Amino acid sequence: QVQVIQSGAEVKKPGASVKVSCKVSGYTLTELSIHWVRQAPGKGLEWMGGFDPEDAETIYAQQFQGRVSMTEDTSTDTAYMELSSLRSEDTAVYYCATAFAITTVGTNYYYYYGMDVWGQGTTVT
Amino acid sequence: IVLTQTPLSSPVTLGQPASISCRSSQSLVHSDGNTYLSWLQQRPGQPPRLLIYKISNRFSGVPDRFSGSGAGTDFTLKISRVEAEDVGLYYCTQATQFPHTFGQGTRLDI
Amino acid sequence: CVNLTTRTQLPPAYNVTWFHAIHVSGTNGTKRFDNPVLPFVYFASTEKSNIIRGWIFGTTLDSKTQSLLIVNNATNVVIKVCEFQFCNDPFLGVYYHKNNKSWMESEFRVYSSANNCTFEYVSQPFLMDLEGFKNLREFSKHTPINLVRDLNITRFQTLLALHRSYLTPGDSSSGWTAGAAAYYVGY
Ligand SMILES: *[C@@H]1O[C@H](CO)[C@@H](O[C@@H]2O[C@H](CO)[C@@H](O[C@@H]3O[C@H](CO)[C@@H](O)[C@H](O)[C@@H]3O)[C@H](O)[C@H]2NC(C)=O)[C@H](O)[C@H]1NC(C)=O
Ligand SMILES: *[C@@H]1O[C@H](CO)[C@@H](O)[C@H](O)[C@H]1NC(C)=O
Ligand SMILES: *[C@@H]1O[C@H](CO)[C@@H](O)[C@H](O)[C@H]1NC(C)=O
Repeated sequence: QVQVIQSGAEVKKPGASVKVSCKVSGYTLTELSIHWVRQAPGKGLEWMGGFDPEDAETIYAQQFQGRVSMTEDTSTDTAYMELSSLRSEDTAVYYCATAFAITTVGTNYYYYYGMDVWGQGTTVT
Repeated sequence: IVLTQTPLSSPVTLGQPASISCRSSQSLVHSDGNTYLSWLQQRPGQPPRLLIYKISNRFSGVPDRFSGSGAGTDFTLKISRVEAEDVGLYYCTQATQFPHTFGQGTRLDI
Repeated sequence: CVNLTTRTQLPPAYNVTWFHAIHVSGTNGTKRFDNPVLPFVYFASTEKSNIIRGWIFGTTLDSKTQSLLIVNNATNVVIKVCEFQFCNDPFLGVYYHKNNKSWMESEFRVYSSANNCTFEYVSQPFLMDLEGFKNLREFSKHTPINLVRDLNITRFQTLLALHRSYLTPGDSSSGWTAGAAAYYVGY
């Protein structure tokens, strides 16, 4: 049971980033792939980026080319994201979605991909 | 990689079956054959929740009414019966390529 | 601290001293966890897949005193004596580390924090080399053998390692446990 926990809402003027936390409980961040998704009326559900276990690094979307950053406070099991490329039209609900980095079959763990547990999400500008 | 969509109106009569689907613009062959595609449902006032973890892999809390079965990139989320409170937005996902995506989102609509 | 326990387990150990820590039932392959606090004897086991890593012993296995923690892994064995006030059902956790891309062990499934202590000693592993036909190790005599099931400190428990499974992120199970183990114990 991952239990993804999100921060509250926050509104800032264009160019200011909002740093959004993602706390997990039952699995440590160490065990989980963290992915971020944006959602809005007129835009739909959009992947921003996330951890890819084969390379074991965060991969960002083809859009949000930069001025987006994802980090992990592994010591507190809390992940973070911020976007400085804010034009206010980017006000959206942001979600932290997680999945196990691996799966297990006996001792062969391959790699696992998915976005199985979502936090409530937060509305931020 | 792009996920296509069937009409998003997905009309609903409760107690009757329903289905939605998508296809891929790119090959879904994963190195291990894993075919990492999945399905989510979003009710109002909440995040989407994943219903089907893989193609045929359903997760607990999700009734047997739901199945993601398909082939040739053409995956259909089948609902054997749409029952009360099964109504919200439905998405197919794509995690077989480095970029990941989502379909537009169909809406079950009574 | 995870409350991983079974119910209605028979006591076959004395006469013969055999005991199974994880009994396995044919029904659903159910794993029944029983890692009791025993009076302080020696034990012996075939140590399949190095599930048994260590053991803990002392007067109370609680605070306001000290207990001895002995744990083996692939590169060394570490022994400490501290006011551990450890978990009633302690285990060495084994989890996948995504950044180092490997499996790692954790003692924080055994105890939380230790209070003030001074004793620590490190040596080469003594439990892990299984030379690969059950090959029983008796407490520290390791001999070849086939499957014939033959030949202050006041109390203790053994420590098993648990290889966490990764099935689903949702709440179907904890996935914490894997495998089964036994050790025969007595005077
Ligand atoms: C078996 O258990 C031992 C005990 O935890 C593991 O070895 C320990 O590994 C850590 C991290 O590499 C060592 O900490 C580092 O020590 C150096 C100085 O030697 C210091 O500069 C670093 O900043 C850091 O503090 C720790 O000393 C080491 N302990 C011992 C007794 O060697 C070992 O890796 C485990 N083996 C397996 C296969 O899991
Ligand atoms: C879990 O174990 C602790 C001691 O380690 C005990 O105090 C607690 O009551 C136990 N909880 C359950 C549900 O068994
Ligand atoms: C494992 O962690 C240690 C920490 O010092 C690091 O030096 C080593 O390069 C890491 N191994 C891998 C595969 O990342």
